Amino acid sequence: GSHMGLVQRCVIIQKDDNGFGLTVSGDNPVFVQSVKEDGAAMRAGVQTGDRIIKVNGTLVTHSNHLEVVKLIKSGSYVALTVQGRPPGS
Amino acid sequence: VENKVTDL
Repeated sequence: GSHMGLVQRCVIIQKDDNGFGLTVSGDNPVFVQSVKEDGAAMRAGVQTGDRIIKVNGTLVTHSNHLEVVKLIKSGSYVALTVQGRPPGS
Repeated sequence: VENKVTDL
């Protein structure tokens, strides 16, 4: 659509036999490292190298490391507000 | 180096 460069998007990840299967590092403007191509991570629409800003509404700019984990783990599926860039624009 | 990484 309109407005290109930097846009935010929410990804809904569900819990499976293998779990979420995704790697993420960093605080506040959290950044996703990699995701399981054959798992909830990829199935939910997550790509390698994303900028996760929020998780299930609860922003990642207050909750501690174990805190964010407990929040995400506290539930089968969860939505994550992340940001990326248009590849080849 | 980095004390804020989480893998799930």
